[PDB]
Amino acid sequence: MFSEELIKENENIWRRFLPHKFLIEMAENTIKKENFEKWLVNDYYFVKNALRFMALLMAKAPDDLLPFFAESIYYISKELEMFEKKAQELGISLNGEIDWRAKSYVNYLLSVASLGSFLEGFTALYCEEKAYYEAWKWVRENLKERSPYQEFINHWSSQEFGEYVKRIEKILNSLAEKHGEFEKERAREVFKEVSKFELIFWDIAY
Amino acid sequence: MFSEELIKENENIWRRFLPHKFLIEMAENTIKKENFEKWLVNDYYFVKNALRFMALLMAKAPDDLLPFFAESIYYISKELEMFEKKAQELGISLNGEIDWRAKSYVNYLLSVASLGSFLEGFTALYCEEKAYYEAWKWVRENLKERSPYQEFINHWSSQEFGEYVKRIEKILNSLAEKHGEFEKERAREVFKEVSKFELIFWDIAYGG
Amino acid sequence: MFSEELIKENENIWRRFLPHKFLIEMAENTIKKENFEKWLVNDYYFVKNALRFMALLMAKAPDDLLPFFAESIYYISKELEMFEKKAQELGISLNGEIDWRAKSYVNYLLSVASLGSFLEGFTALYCEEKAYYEAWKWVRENLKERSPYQEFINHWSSQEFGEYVKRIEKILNSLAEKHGEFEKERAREVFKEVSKFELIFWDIAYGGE
Amino acid sequence: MFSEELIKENENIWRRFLPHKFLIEMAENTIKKENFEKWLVNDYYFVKNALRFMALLMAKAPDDLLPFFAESIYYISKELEMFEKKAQELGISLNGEIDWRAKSYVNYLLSVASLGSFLEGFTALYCEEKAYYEAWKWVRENLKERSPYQEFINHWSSQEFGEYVKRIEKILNSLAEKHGEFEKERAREVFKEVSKFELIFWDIAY
Ligand SMILES: Cc1ncc(COP(=O)(O)O)c(N)n1
Repeated sequence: MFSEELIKENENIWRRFLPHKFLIEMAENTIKKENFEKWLVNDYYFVKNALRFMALLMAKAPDDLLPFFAESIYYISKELEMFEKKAQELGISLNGEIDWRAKSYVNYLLSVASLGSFLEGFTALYCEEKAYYEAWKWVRENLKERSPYQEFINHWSSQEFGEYVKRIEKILNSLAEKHGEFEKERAREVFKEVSKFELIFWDIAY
Repeated sequence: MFSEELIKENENIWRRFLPHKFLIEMAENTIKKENFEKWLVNDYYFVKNALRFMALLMAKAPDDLLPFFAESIYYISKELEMFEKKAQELGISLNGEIDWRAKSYVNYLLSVASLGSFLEGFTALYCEEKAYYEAWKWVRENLKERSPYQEFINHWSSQEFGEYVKRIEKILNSLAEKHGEFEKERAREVFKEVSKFELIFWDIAYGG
Repeated sequence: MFSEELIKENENIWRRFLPHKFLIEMAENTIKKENFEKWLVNDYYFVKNALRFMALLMAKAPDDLLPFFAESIYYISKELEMFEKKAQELGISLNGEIDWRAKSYVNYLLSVASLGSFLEGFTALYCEEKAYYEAWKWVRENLKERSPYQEFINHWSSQEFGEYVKRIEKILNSLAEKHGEFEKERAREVFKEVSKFELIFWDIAYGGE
Repeated sequence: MFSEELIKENENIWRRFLPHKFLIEMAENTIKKENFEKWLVNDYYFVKNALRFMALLMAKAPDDLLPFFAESIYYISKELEMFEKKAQELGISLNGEIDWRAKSYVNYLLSVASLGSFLEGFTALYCEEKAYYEAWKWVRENLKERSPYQEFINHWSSQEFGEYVKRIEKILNSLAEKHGEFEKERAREVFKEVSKFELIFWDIAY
């Protein structure tokens, strides 16, 4: 099972954001304002490009995955609304300055979808989604008080998002099955890289 | 208004499918099961790739259009279920051999979305959606009795799809306004080429 | 050996253009001016886009192939001048209407290069180059007398072009050996489809009948 | 004239690398071997990808620009040999770890060629080439003694490279002329972005 494998050889990296400083704070609501606001504007920018990334994947996707991508893009597209509501909730501007670490991650994703194989691309989608599910699972299971950000915690840790993640995992495993060792390694490498980007992204807040 | 200039200039091509023989038979219920089947199999293929085309445009689209694309692709994807459900009811396979004209049209849209400007791609989208809205509207306006294919007639001629087309139209006209002659002429040419594809597609039903 | 496999399973289609009506006429010099002109205008369009197709592959290619693609694109781009020279000498225009079969072949290649795997793309490249190498080689070998289009016959049948084809073959075979059968089948399909396009392209010269 | 306009709105960014600390050390022969080696490994990676960037542009290029792209890609590909021989001589490995700012500049370029318009992409080509032409031309106009890296200084400050830049500039100016103010400003933004990337790349060496 490709998915299990990907997680193992990178458990080392994942262990670093499970939990990360930002999540510990989130859970114990020690987490400061200036920090959340920074994460918000940057992740908002990521989500927008993650939608372009998904749309590029859909264009190269097998016929039988088309319904999946259309539903998934529409589903992920709602996250935008969430970010723009919580921004009119905090009187904060999203059209602000974007951190370099974020553009780096965005551009890497776009390049993979554009020039990489479909496996590498779907592999990156699994990584990124499964990374937020776990990180946010941790925040949920380790929550103390009330977080003025419960909406975000409720979305990425929800059974619904977990089902979405499981659906991706199942598709990924089937794809990998019919692919050789060479192509798998390329995808393994993409997963490693996206794992690093996930870890680095959390530092943007500070 | 760019959308109207596009329509005016390709009027003689559009008049050819408004109505096309296939539409006359749909409206008079004289359509042979054999011809519908061929159109169904080939159009299903087209719909699948039209979604890929849209996904390609989405990735190159301006930030303010991302919501429109996510919604439109989700909306258009429902057509797949419509085709599949209708195929179960008729015991028809959608895995058949695809006509050269269909593959040609598909590969052209894909190339436009991949290598062309966003204006060219969005213009192709408008042409292809507006074309079906007009074609199926004609069918609903001339339908003699209720058709065994009413589901398709209703979907492409509905107020909902009409609003979708209008939404595309508004965006297209705004985009065109901030572009120059050179770029517009490229789009005009794409609109012309897609128009011929739309006209030629109707003939697939009578292939073989 | 993937390359030989590809050829073996499509030998029926290739036989149809080895030789095709157009090649027999080139070889016997029975080729009418009008037929050559139509082929010229359309192949010139194909070559331009074949360059774009190769550039798309280059962008997706492994580091160790960058030099090959740089050299090949430069080499193949020379063909443009070859078409342009010949067109000047014949007082013929290359700005005319392009045949539907040609656009269809071009658009398929660009779709494979953009949305397909690198393997499928490179397989399409091999097929297209290998097809022309064989066709023009047939022409050089059945040429009764010297042709007014010797330039084209020589370029595609030359030892230099054959080396270029052999170089693509060696790269392809080696790329295939590290892929599975699912992905190989995808490429097999592309090779078949490109083969049909090659066979059909020759008919363009007689279009407008 | 588009080119002049691009250079004038980013003039303050350009002055930071005209000269940058790296160029000053190159000119005064005070540059340390560790810093040159890092720049070499990282730029080699950039050159390989710049080639993929150029090929992507070629795929979208107007018919009358195909000759130019074929020649330019061939011309620029020679740089790989230049880097490879220097690395042979220094007993240095090119297969090392590449800085993130480099991969980021690379991925930004790939995204622009993939998803952007042809003008945006060609505006990026001009910026990147023109930036090295001026950077290396500065080093040359300020050289104290003949440098051990004189070969790099000469290739990018050469008449041949300058003619290559001028050829790009002329094509860019014609293109911009037939484009309406909207896609122009889009390209202006890209120029600004590549400018910033050119400036950051010089820091990699340290
Ligand atoms: C960081 C950087 N920016 C620009 C260039 C020049 O481009 P080229 O070697 O591709 O002509 C370069 N070599 N490195």
